[PDB]
Amino acid sequence: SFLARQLGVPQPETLRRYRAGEPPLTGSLLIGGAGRVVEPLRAALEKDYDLVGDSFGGLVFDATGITEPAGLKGLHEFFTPVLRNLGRCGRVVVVGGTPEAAASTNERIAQRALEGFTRSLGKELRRGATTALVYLSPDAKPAATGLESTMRFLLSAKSAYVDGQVFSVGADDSTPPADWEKPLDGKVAIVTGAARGIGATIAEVFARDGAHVVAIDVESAAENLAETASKVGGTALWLDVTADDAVDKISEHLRDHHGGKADILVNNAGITRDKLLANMDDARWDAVLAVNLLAPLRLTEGLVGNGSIGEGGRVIGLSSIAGIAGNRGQTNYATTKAGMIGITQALAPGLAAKGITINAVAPGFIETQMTAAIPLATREVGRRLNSLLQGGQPVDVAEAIAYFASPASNAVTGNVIRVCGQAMIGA
Amino acid sequence: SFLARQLGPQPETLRRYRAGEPPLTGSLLIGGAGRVVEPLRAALEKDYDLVGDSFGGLVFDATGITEPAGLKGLHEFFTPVLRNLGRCGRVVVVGGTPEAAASTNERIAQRALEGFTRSLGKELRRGATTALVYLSPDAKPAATGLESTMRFLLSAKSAYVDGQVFSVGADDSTPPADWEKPLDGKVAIVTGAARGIGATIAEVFARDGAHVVAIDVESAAENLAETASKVGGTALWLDVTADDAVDKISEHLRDHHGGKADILVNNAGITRDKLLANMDDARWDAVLAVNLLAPLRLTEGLVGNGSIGEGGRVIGLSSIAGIAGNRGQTNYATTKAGMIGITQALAPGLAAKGITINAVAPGFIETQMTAIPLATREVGRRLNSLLQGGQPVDVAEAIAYFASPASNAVTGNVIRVCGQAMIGA
Ligand SMILES: NC(=O)c1ccc[n+]([C@@H]2O[C@H](COP(=O)([O-])OP(=O)(O)OC[C@H]3O[C@@H](n4cnc5c(N)ncnc54)[C@H](O)[C@@H]3O)[C@@H](O)[C@H]2O)c1
Ligand SMILES: NC(=O)c1ccc[n+]([C@@H]2O[C@H](COP(=O)([O-])OP(=O)(O)OC[C@H]3O[C@@H](n4cnc5c(N)ncnc54)[C@H](O)[C@@H]3O)[C@@H](O)[C@H]2O)c1
Repeated sequence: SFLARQLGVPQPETLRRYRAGEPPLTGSLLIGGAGRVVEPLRAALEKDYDLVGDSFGGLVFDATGITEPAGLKGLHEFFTPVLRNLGRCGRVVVVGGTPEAAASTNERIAQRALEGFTRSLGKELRRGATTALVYLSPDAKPAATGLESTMRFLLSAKSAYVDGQVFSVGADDSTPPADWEKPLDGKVAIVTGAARGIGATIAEVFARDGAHVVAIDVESAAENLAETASKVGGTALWLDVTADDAVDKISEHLRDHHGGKADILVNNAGITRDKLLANMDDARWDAVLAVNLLAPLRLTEGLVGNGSIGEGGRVIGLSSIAGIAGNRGQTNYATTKAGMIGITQALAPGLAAKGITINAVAPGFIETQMTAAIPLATREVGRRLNSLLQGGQPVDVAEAIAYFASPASNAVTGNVIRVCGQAMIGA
Repeated sequence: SFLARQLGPQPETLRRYRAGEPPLTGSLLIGGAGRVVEPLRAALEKDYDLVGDSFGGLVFDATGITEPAGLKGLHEFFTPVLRNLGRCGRVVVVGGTPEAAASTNERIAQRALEGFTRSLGKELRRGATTALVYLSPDAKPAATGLESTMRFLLSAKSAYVDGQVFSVGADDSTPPADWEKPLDGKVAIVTGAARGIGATIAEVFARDGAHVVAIDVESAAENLAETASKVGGTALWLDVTADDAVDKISEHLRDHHGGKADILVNNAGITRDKLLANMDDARWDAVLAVNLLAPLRLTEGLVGNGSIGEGGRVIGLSSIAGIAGNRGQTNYATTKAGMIGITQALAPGLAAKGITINAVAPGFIETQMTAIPLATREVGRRLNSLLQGGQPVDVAEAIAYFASPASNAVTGNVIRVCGQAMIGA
């Protein structure tokens, strides 16, 4: 952090990321509040976590009990005497009931208001700690199995760069994977743009979690793609995702390798022909659309509609912060990455009725060749302009994607999660 | 200072409203394809120079784009003409409500537009601004309910609203007698109006025809009197958090305005910043009570006893902090997300009743609160596309737009007045 003097900014925390064998949080877990979540959750986490009843690993507050704005006082009552004790890379999650679904307008106002609390708290925490808000459907049964994959993602090292975000967990029940630490056991994952970078690390994490990976890139990058296939022990596929025949060239690979079925599609491939719109030609427009928006919609509609992905399937699309907040010289790119959010939102109901979920991850600043291609000052500021005072890592994005891919994450669809470390920029 | 230099800023002096001056710096060019271009050309022919010099405004009808391949339309219209956009020009893309699209393709493409407008917002020079307006595909072809939004955007009134998303329903609209005296004959209750923003909300309302009930607390007596005097309104002392609050306002409306008021403004707000780990009951409770409990109490109360009925308008004051959070403001932002909460929650019910409810989230606004040290003041001032802080008028204008009798199809809305501040969710 070489400009910490210039921008009056703290040294960053070394963010704790996932290691097999290590406990999920580094302290004890406090589950307070009142409502229909405190007891179930206390119950679901007894064994894997360290429930009070030193230093707090986690702080979960149950806001579902708060049915009017006057109840909000509780956030205060619970949080104030404990923040003093939140350990390194601690985890604070408020859980509320879906505001549009609330039993009163009064209730709805209190639950909506929660975001202001969580995102503000995100900005006060220290030494690597992060906040999250999670809404749960009031039609969720009292055990709330559908909430588990989400709580377990946040209440761990994996959500290391997920900060100040809002998760929406629907009403369906869920079944734990056989092994929370091998959640994608015997799953078939297609990962486009897997030669290098984020796509590659998706593959790695997927494979670490138990999945068989189909690593797609173009022939130009086969070598790095061979290197990825090897390392996850998956299979390569040389393919332009924009080609008429692409959907067919994937189903056939599935037919020769995987009984013709897949469980997970990750639309990760992308390109960035940047330029100001005043100076934008047709070719720099079209390419970006083709790769970035036209293809993922087609691979999604294609593979589902040809039966390659069916019940229990998962589709995670790679959005971007530019897609939400906009970015100078990226009217093409930000249109595609906004469209990506379109696909997630537009397709979710139809796919829901097919037992398929779809979500998007919007990465923030991530160390990659591409951030490495930005002028160093502009680059360094960018790297530092977030609650967590540093740039993300490709693992941090893959994690978010692997939380979505989870078989227990079935109650979570239509979600867009930023992996930005609570970057200051946004809509 | 080095980083200043290294990074590359030339703030345009922003053009604001002035009785008499054209609403644009040049001709309006309305293009694209779909259900909005023809009606808009006809609605706007009188007061605007349509392109049958340089571009005062550009409006692109995107409602005709039904698939992502069609997005390229945006590029074919804007690329060629952008170079000719003037000082404080306006760019507006009109689309169909994505959730209400006739296909998922359409939904994708239409949702995608915000990427475009927010980004373009960030490219425009000379203090020009971009906006996205979504129109219910259920609006009649006439598109009467859109006009008030098009006039507010396509004017200097909207000088500090940039990069925003406006969402317009299906309902038909009647235009005011006089677009320049929009609130003529209206009675507005503006709370927190002794100083700054509220005080300015009272002026703008006067300028537009309203009889203003300027409200404040006892301590503020002196500055209230000045407001009420300046705007030809009448003054009311009360603390909005009093149990008799609704009753006292109601007593006033009988004595002075036939029991009726048309618009309620929950402007009254206060801070009390403290890190949450040093937050006490008083600092929590005071803010909650003034900023969230009160505004609701007033609205529900004032609709519920009939003081504000059919044609009514409640505009509430959010804040970017309630959108993006902010250090030392768990209490404050809880309440201003609360305000959005009030807005989104009371909207269906208030619609069924003939009342629209909307919110405004100011950015950084030159005011007496903003007593913030130079270090911080300087960067919040400059961290938006317009490269400067905003004036109270810029906010009150936005509020006046909502408040128009012609803004009936506009409800549910939260609009930031931030000159597209970088900070958000
Ligand atoms: N900071 C970041 O690097 C960052 C931040 C936000 C979002 N993203 C997004 O995340 C995704 C991965 O990030 P990245 O920077 O590694 O992207 P990238 O530009 O490096 O592209 C990823 C891979 O996809 C491949 N690809 C391009 N066109 C293809 C096509 N026609 N068919 C098959 N493969 C194709 C490329 O060869 C490349 O190896 C991208 O969609 C990007 O837009 C990245
Ligand atoms: N000033 C900004 O840059 C900005 C930014 C974000 C949000 N806002 C919001 O806009 C509003 C206006 O604030 P401002 O910046 O002009 O500062 P301000 O405090 O001067 O204006 C608030 C007014 O409300 C009055 N007030 C306070 N409590 C009251 C009560 N109990 N009953 C009646 N009146 C009461 C005060 O007397 C004052 O006149 C606030 O709600 C604020 O949260 C302003």
